[PDB]
Amino acid sequence: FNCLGMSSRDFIEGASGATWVDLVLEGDSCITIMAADKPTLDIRMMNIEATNLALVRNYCYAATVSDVSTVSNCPTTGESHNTKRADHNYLCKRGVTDRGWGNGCGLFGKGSIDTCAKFTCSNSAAGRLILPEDIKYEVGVFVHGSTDSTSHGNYSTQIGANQAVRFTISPNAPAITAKMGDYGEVTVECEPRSGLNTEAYYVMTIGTKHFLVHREWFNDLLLPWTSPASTEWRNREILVEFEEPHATKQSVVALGSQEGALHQALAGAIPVEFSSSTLKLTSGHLKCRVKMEKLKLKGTTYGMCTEKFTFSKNPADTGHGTVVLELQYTGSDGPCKIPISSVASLNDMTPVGRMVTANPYVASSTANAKVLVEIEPPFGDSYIVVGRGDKQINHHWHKEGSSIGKAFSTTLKGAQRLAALGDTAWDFGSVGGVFNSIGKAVHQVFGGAFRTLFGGMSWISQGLLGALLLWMGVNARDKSIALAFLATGGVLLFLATNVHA
Amino acid sequence: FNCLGMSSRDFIEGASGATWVDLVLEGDSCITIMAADKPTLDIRMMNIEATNLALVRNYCYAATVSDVSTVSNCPTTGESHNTKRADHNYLCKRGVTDRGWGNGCGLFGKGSIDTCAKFTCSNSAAGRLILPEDIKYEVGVFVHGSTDSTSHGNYSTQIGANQAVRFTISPNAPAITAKMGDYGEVTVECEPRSGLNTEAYYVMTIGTKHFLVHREWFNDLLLPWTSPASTEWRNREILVEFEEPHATKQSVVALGSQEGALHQALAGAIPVEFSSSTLKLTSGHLKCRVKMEKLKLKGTTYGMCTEKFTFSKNPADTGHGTVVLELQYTGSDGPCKIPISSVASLNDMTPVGRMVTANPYVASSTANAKVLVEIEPPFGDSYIVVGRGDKQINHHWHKEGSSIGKAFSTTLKGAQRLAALGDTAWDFGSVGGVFNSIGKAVHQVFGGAFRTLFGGMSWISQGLLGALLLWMGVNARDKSIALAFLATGGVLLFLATNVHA
Amino acid sequence: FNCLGMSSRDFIEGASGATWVDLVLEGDSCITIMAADKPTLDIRMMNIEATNLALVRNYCYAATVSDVSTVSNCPTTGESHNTKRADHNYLCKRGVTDRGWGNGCGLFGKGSIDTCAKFTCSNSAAGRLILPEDIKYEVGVFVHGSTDSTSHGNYSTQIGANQAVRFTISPNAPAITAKMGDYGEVTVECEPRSGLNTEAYYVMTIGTKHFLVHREWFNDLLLPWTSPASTEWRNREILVEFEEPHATKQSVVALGSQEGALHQALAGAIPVEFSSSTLKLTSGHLKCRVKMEKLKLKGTTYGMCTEKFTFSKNPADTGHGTVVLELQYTGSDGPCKIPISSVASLNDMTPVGRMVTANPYVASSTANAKVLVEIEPPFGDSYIVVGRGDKQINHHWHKEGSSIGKAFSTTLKGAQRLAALGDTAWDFGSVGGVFNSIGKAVHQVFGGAFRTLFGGMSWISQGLLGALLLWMGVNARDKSIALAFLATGGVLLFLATNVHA
Amino acid sequence: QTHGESTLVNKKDAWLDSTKATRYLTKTENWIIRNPGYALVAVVLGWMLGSNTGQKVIFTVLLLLVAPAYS
Amino acid sequence: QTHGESTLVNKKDAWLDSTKATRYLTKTENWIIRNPGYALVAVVLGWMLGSNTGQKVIFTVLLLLVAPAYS
Amino acid sequence: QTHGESTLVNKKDAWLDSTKATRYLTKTENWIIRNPGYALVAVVLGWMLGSNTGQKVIFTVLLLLVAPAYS
Ligand SMILES: *[C@@H]1O[C@H](CO)[C@@H](O)[C@H](O)[C@H]1NC(C)=O
Ligand SMILES: *[C@@H]1O[C@H](CO)[C@@H](O)[C@H](O)[C@H]1NC(C)=O
Ligand SMILES: *[C@@H]1O[C@H](CO)[C@@H](O)[C@H](O)[C@H]1NC(C)=O
Repeated sequence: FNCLGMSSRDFIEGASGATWVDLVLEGDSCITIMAADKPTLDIRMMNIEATNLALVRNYCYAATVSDVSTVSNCPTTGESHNTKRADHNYLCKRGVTDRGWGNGCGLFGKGSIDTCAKFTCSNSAAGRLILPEDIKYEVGVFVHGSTDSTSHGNYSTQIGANQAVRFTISPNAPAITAKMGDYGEVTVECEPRSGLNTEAYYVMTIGTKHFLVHREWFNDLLLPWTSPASTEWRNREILVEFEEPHATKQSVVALGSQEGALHQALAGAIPVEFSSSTLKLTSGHLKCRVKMEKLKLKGTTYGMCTEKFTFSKNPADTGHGTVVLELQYTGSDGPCKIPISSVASLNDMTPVGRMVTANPYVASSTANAKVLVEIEPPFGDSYIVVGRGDKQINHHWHKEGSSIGKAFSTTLKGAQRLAALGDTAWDFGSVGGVFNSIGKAVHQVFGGAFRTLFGGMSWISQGLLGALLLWMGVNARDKSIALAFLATGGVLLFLATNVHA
Repeated sequence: FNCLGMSSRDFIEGASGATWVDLVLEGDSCITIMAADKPTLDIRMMNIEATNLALVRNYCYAATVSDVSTVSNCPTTGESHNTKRADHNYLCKRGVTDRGWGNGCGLFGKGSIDTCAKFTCSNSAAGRLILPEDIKYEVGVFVHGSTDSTSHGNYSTQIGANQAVRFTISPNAPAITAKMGDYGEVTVECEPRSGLNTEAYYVMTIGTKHFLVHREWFNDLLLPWTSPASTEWRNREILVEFEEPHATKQSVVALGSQEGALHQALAGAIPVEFSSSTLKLTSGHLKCRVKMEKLKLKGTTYGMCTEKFTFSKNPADTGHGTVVLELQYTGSDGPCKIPISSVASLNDMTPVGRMVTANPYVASSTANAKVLVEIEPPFGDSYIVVGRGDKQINHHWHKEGSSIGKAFSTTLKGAQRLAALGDTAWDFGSVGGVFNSIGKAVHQVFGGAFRTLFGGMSWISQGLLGALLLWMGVNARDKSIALAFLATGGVLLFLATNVHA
Repeated sequence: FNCLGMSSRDFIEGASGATWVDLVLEGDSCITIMAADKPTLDIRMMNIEATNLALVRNYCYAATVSDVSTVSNCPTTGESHNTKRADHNYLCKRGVTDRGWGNGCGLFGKGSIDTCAKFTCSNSAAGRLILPEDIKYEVGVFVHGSTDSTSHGNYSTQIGANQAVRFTISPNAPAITAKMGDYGEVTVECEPRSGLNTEAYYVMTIGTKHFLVHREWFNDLLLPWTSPASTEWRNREILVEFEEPHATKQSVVALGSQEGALHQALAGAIPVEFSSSTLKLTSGHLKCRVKMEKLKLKGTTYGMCTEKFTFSKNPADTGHGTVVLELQYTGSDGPCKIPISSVASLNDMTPVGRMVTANPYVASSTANAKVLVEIEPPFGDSYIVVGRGDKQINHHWHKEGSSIGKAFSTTLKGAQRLAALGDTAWDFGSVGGVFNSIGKAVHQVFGGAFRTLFGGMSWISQGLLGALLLWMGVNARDKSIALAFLATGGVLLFLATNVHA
Repeated sequence: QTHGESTLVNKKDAWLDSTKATRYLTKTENWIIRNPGYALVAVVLGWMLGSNTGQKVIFTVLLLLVAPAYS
Repeated sequence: QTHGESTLVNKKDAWLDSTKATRYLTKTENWIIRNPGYALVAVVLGWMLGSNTGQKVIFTVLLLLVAPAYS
Repeated sequence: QTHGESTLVNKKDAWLDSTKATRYLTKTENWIIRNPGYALVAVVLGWMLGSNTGQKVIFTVLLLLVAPAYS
């Protein structure tokens, strides 16, 4: 959908020869495509929705113990067996006491003892598994045309203008052709099944809060767990402890609710929203290959507007190097093209900054029509000239940063994307694939070993291992092993710092 | 009280010509004192009682959060500075959220947001300290007279017969002398305040359960704590989580509880009984000195009996090397002393085995009377002979043990006692001398350094460090350094294995 | 009782200066005590009788499964947890099967299944523990006198003649004196508690046959075993086999009765007699110390016989070097002493061979009486001369063998006794000498390590180890290790060949 | 933070005595089972910078203990 | 056992992100402050065993990290 | 698991006295008869595995005993 007010924004240039573009389209991020002649596209994945989740295990984090009975025997006879052990829901643990003539036994030594405790679980942290055949990515596609600032985001008005259409990408419908009134039709051939790895994530519910935990972590919890639709609990001796072996009566006390321990254990879990068996989370990615073959700019171009232009909202930087401004057209000339450009100086009127909005025009024929325009001025001092002649609204603008700084920032963002996506990052912004295919293959080969050797290790441990590798490689003898150790240590340090810890 | 049926029992023999003997008097470890001619004395510290405790902190394991309100500011327009920050009992945290024209702001960027939440704590885990003056011990002393096995452990019949009394030791009453029927007056002059150090222990009340935790551990807890009788919670952001910075809204959630985390954190805490502000713990130790100058025998005037002794209860082994048997006197000759002794064989009948119950005597003049007798047979086969002539009754006993095995077991028990008690262990069963004082001084000067170096180290860490020290010492070139490292590693390994984990 | 026609009968000659000797009283191995002047008596313990046994573990060997039901779960759905698992006596085991579209599941793969079968035990082998106090050895003492051959074996006649008497030796009365009509009193000082190591033996009952098995073996069996007075079985999966995992149903069949397997497993188990909870085994040894201080002669007042003696039955050898003959008296001169001796030659008439039945006589005054006389002639030709003059009746005996052969035979017998007893064999015939004491001490020291190092090896494994030790010793370099290995290997095969297998 | 073994003499058991041999090892063993591929990394790191064989073993075991219990 | 950083690509924060830099270090620092006497022990053990200065520093820091986080 | 010879002094015969010389040999002899081809393997391995002549014989007999009685 619209990229306005999005923290993460990336721009992909569209080659004239290339007809299709491959992009990750990661969640909570907006990808804007700036083609040469075709109108600019910006696609944002809203959320991932799943349905019909099935239980796997029901961990208990709060136990109740009552009705304690104790049976003891003389030291010589075997271990005592309490009559309540036959009944289930009774946690029974044997033990040993000391018996004497005062206690009633005929011999001294380590007498046996057995106790029972009615075990009842109040609430359980049920876990659920997401089937890959149920996830439904929701993807929005937008074309920058004539949009009001208040309407730039209202889906009803945009779909009324046939500019923005939301479609749900599912394994049963991996390809959707988005139809637009005049810009043509844009087709996406996204692959939903490979996007979210539903085979390595559960949905753990702790009361009202829901999470998204890993396969291995949820199966290694040290809590009394039961199979779905099963009354009998397993491993009940964790929440229940026996204080001291007492021959007359042993006291059984249950530990407090482990709800806080679970929340502290969910350090890296991704909270989700669960309601009416409808999962709705936003994190994740879907590798889409957007085909811009049928996407065309409008053939008809209107004449330049002649009436005075007023800034409804002054030009404000979005932080991505693009300037968003809103123009209110005082006159009523019907559809006309706004004469807006970004120039280095008033001497030379040749535009220097590419326009994100494709041919901004005043679609409405009514007076005081508002049109939102986005520009990408060049670095340094610049002028945003709106209109021409005696009515031009000259507005100075200074854009911080330089080309080298932008290059370094883009390299850092690409490195972060590669670290946060693995091999799929080589498929971002790829049109040819002549060199990205071998790059993707070698990245898969390296990543398999990297996840095998290191896997789920904390950032501090990764940083320490990287520092150790650097220290032992700077003193290494052979150049090849030294270079390999230096590269591995650099990767570990980058991953440790990428967490921003 | 009676050492019968006790997990740990200690036998010490008083030195001839020594009026007093010093003993550490471990909790739940009944100690038996045998002298050359004084009646057998067994002393057991039943429990420790403390009253009028004072609070130190109030940690919170359960918190309730409501009245969540937030204020947001435009990007680059300063922080929100919510008005509730000065309002107490309101937890506020400042975050950054992206703001755009869609959210109603004028500019674009990370606009600061401050969310304040009403922090109300439902349940507090109050901690208390023990006043050194209010802690009073409870020591029970017993003299091994003649009592029935059924009445041997019953206190009412013993206090009626003046064979056992309960007296309390307090800082202002260190020396208490207890009078008995005819055995004399046993003087117990001990230092109560120097026995258990209350300057390093706290009483923590988590709901209903109570514990005795360290002062250093209790002050390092990461929980919202307040001073007693105050509602100002400090460091209270641990139990409250701010979900996600959203425009003009930020829902906050608190962790459900922390009882489970606390109970799991109290690994080695010592549970105690707390009721009506009257602490009652059965553990601890109390360095004690008992003066037996006024202790004297009873019934030495009576001669030997002239009737048949029948074993009403078959002899049983206590497991500490002493046999316990019950004798029934068939005749009616009034008070008389039983001529029972342990001999190596029937042909020699030379008394070789010491007798714990010194000078047994039939108390009542009834025709049928039952007397409990405890003996310490020598290693190997032995006979328990009662009298001479055709009226004697013999019993065979074959205790399983050896002199070398006894020495090894005694050395192991002494090492465990030294590890558990520390410096005060050198005063156990010591009547004085230069050896004990020098040993105690050396043990103190080494244990201070040992505790400073290894204060909170776990058994596993201690074992690993001991193994590393041994492996370093075996490779050490210097003899003295190698010997020191070997000794330190051996001590660490023994201490780790003493935990038996 | 009497020892006529009994194998493993070891004669013992007491020292003339001493009056008491120590015996071992093997199981069904009588020992005859030959004193210098006192009448010769033989004591043989008949059986070890115990009572009041207590259950320890009730093993099962006859399973019976029924009511088999199964529950199948689809893949990626969870475990099955058959509802009958809540009830006890229902063995359940979870398995994995193959699921498909035809099986009714949605997504096919590796499903889950569990099966519940009602496990009931029909026949249970119950083990019992023998209390050390309850065992009461039965010892019979017989004094050789005028006994007819027919009446020699009859116990009622000996009671009437007041020669033999049965007394029970128990730990409650280890020393018991025997009553004789005219031979005085015999006092024995046996040690029953140390005789049979009842701590390491059980009484296993399999059907109607009872066996005395080791402690370690009985606790290491692999069968469904339950604690005494406990309905809940434990480790039930041994006797139940789940054959075919099928989604529709799973076949559960119980294995056959393990009664034969136990009998095949009881290789060296000692069968015993059980009736009314009274164990009765004839094996075992009871160390004793028999005192003949009050043992005196009978018949010395009688004069010599006048009539002629006719051999009622021909003399017969015993196999231990002694001769048993029966003499018939023709006249009637009242109680008279039989003149009978063994002479090397008839020209000397000097008794050379001692007589086992000391002081033979004819108690009855009937005209014809039968008297059994047992002699111990020397090696070679010997003449049994009765009377003198014309009434002398002669008989020739040839004791085949030699002194050296008898020396080797008794050395081998002593070696077998040492192997079958251990240290108690050094108490056989000892009078408390220093040599025997140090021998027993060193034997205990060596045997502790010998049993610890070689605990439960079979006879063939012992032989193989001994052969390997011999081969290594004969090729060893150092003399000490060579001789040690030679001695150990010799002991090993002596033990291996002792069982005669 | 765990309380640890109390310095007071207590012949009986503490609040948690059954888990005395598991509290310090369950996390390490579960982490080692979780990602067993790290085991060879410690071995090769010890063999690389280890001057002595005993030193190599010490470094390997120290790394295998540091990695599960982070810091 | 903590969940750790998720393998999913999350632009937002996880359940606990403020304590991301403290959950792995507060326990170690609190243990070190509790008994600072151990600090010299690890230092001397590393210094007297390492054949090189870098090796000695590595061993010192490795032991000082092993001690707080048991196993 | 067989019970083995009892430590109690017994001049009588045990439960299975006849089979005392066969329980430990019948299985081995049946196996070696049923599988005569292993004998050459055992002797070859014994000859190769040792240098001394006696060591070779010991190896051969030990392997020939091991094979029928697994583990
Ligand atoms: C979009 O515009 C329509 C018509 O003005 C209005 O009803 C609707 O509420 C707007 N959308 C939102 C989210 O307010
Ligand atoms: C102790 O003795 C008194 C009187 O003999 C009796 O009432 C009481 O029940 C006894 N208590 C115990 C515990 O035996
Ligand atoms: C033994 O003597 C009794 C007389 O008490 C007699 O009845 C019996 O037949 C005799 N023989 C045997 C073998 O018991």
